[PDB]
Amino acid sequence: GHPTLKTPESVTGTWKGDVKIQCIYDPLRGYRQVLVKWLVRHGSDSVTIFLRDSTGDHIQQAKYRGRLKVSHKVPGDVSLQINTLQMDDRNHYTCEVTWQTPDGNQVIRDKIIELRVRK
Amino acid sequence: QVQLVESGGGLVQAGGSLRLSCAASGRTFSSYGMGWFRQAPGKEREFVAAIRWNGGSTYYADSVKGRFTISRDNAKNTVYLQMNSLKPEDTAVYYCAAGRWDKYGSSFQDEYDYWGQGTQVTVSS
Repeated sequence: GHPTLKTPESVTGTWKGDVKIQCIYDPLRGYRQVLVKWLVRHGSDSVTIFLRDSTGDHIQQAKYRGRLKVSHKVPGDVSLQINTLQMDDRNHYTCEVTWQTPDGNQVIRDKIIELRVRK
Repeated sequence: QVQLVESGGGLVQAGGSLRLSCAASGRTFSSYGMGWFRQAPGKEREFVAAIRWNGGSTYYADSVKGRFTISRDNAKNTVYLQMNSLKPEDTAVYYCAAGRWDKYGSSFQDEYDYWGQGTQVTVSS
């Protein structure tokens, strides 16, 4: 491993507005992106809210349906956008990327970003 | 942001035990995985142990598996390294580190943004 995940320490969005949680990296030769995960904190663990694999994007909860968009045009930009922020969206979010190397083995890396919601 | 201060290093007999502490300033502690690294004379810095933000999920280097534990006081924003059955080859400067990894990469130096001064631990034969 690996390409470096660039993220902010915190992000602040507006209640019922939209926010974009930055997770971007420069693609590297020898690291093929095979999985992207966004997770949220729940108690003493994290829970997957979004998965992107070979069959596309999967929001793992109806509450997020239509609310979650992960960037998919500029390579290495897998930033999370949340539509119409709820106060309950205040949380620690995690961006998690899996790269596959020429070995066929896989390198997982992740980053935690705090989301604050105002108004 | 995080400023890290180690403490508790010193002299210790072989077979002995020693607990290192590391105070982390800042108010975003819960975003950071914490880790201990060490660097011996004439050798490159290596991973010792790490602990997730939750304060219970831990990771160890094979060289200290079974001997060392890592713990974390999330309220005091502190982490500790309990060492046991110390050998001369554990002699090194030990570093407290913090990074915003969640579950993964805790064994790699490049995943930590913030580093303490390091504290000296010497294990006499």
